[PDB]
Amino acid sequence: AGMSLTQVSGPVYVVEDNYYVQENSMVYFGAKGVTVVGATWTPDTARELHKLIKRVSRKPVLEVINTNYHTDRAGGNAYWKSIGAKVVSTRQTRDLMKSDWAEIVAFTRKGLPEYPDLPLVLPNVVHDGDFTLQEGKVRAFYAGPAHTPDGIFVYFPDEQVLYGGCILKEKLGNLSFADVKAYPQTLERLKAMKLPIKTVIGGHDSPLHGPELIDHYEALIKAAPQS
Ligand SMILES: CC(C)OP(=O)(OC(C)C)c1ccccc1CS
Ligand SMILES: [Zn+2]
Repeated sequence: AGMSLTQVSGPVYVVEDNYYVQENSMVYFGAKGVTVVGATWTPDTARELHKLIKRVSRKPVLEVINTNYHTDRAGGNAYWKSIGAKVVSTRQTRDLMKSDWAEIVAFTRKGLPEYPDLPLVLPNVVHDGDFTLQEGKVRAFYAGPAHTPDGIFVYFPDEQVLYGGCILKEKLGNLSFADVKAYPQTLERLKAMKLPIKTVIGGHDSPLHGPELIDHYEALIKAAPQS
């Protein structure tokens, strides 16, 4: 299918969004409603994700997290706002989105001319620090710059699942916005937290991995240009 929504553990599901360049996002089915982690590429892909959600749960979509300011993590925002879901980010992500959205949409369309010229849609719930959702069962945090300056991690402690959005993946991927020397330092700050991790969900390529995806990407970026 163009998009799939599949249980990884308990209430934690992975979205494989095969539109444009494959991106993987998360959904958490909680007691009061649904939390989406990663808005998906466009308002249309967001609507496609919502369709899949409605086949699983009648509970409201409460909030959607933009794990960075880029089009693959925030492009769906217009749709999520339109259904009354909160759009959530750090302040840093929101500030970078305000200043740089036009630039990232242009960059996206250079690679994907078919991609729409999306107007800016900013988060309406902005956090100054780390934050949690779903009674502490979805835990968002900043550990430094990597693929972008602002990208955050989201950890699901009950299921021992870590999502890093665009940070963790199988191939080097986009380095155009990356802090190549800081990237492994961020990955080491992450590992030093000693979070119990059974599963890492990569944000591109095939999603399902163990904790070693962190080490895999770390080794790749330490050999990359500008390392
Ligand atoms: C700004 C966007 C999100 O990144 P991107 O230019 O998207 C291309 C146009 C598909 C891109 C390029 C190469 C590898 C991965 C990605 C996604 S992080
Ligand atoms: Zn990405």
